[PDB]
Amino acid sequence: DPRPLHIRRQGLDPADELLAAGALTRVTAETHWMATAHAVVRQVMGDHQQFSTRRRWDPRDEIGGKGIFRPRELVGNLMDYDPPEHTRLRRKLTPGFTLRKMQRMAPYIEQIVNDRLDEMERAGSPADLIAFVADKVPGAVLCELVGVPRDDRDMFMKLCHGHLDASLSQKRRAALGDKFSRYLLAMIARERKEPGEGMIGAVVAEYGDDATDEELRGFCVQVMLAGDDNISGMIGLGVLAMLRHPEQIDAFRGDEQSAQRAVDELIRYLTVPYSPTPRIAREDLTLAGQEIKKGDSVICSLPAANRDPALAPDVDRLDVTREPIPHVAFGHGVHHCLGAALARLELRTVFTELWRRFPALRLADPAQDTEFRLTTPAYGLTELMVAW
Ligand code: HEM
Repeated sequence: DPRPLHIRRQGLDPADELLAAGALTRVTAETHWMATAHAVVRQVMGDHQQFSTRRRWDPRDEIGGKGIFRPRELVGNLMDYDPPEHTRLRRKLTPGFTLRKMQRMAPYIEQIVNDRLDEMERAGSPADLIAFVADKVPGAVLCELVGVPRDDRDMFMKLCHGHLDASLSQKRRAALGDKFSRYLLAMIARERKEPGEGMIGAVVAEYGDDATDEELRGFCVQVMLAGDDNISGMIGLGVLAMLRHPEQIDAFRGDEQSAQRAVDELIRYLTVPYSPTPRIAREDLTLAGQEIKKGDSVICSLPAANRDPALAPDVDRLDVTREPIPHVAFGHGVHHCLGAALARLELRTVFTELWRRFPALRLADPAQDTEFRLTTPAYGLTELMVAW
């Protein structure tokens, strides 16, 4: 198998050979170190003093390229920086993700979720949950967060992705980029004139001109690219995982805390991101017994780390009622997922509304093959036929 070891999955789990890899070992056509132990991953990611994030990195680089990011060194990209610089940028974008801001988004996320569910219900059982829900809700949620008018969301999605879609002609990508920046600049101007509750309005309300247009543009794109695939992947695999353990669906038929715990567990169990941004040792050091030399690259396997046998004797099982396990699916350290609360809220809303609307949800065909999404930076499904 030519595909990198950290990219291999078996069903909803990490490949056996990935799970069998040592805590920290070398892998290969550049070569890097690979961290699979929970403690090691936490050490590498939490110590920004010795492991800086590899500036200008693409979560794809393989067979595909169809619909993937294009950095070009984008200012305002939290990932391309480290403290104290990172701390400055982060603090600047934080106003849009406060928990109070997230609580207020709850009602809107529900509205969006129900609107997609309405379209699926109208199509009749059986239907593809991925086409109707998983692939639609994330982007709409992000548009709502950013402050994009409801009627411009479809257009905005096309312009955002399009101006970064390599598979497109240069004439097209450039036309889409022109319109994109133009639209973005006009949105930014309106937010500075009269700040709204959106991400941009929150930032400009707090820091005014200190937040330049370039920064805001950078923030928007970065956020648009960071919160889509991860979520669509979680919705699809998440529903599949729950349908395979139907008794655990009761965690979504009760209080909020119970739904929250289920979501956290699903996020740990499925760990859609294969790995975070590569970490580069800023000096020579000895980790997990290995001799790391300045300039060495370290790839962290979040899925393997979240299956570390040290975490629990049944860490390999899905158990929404288990004693919560501090997973690393959102990362660890100063770069910890800025949209983690939103992701948890969004995913809790989807699952709760889903099973409330379709109590008898099930796979259209018990023996149907699973259509895994293998061409994206995050694991997921391309299709999932369900009946109710
Ligand atoms: C279940 C879904 C999600 C997962 C599993 C996830 C996971 C991650 C991981 C592992 C990192 C850290 C990367 C690193 O340290 O190199 C990260 C960073 C980040 N995520 Fe997410 N993410 C999710 C959803 C979202 C959403 C919905 C948004 C946006 C609303 C988002 C915004 C970000 C941003 C901006 C960062 C960078 C923070 C920084 O560098 O300081 N993510 N995410």
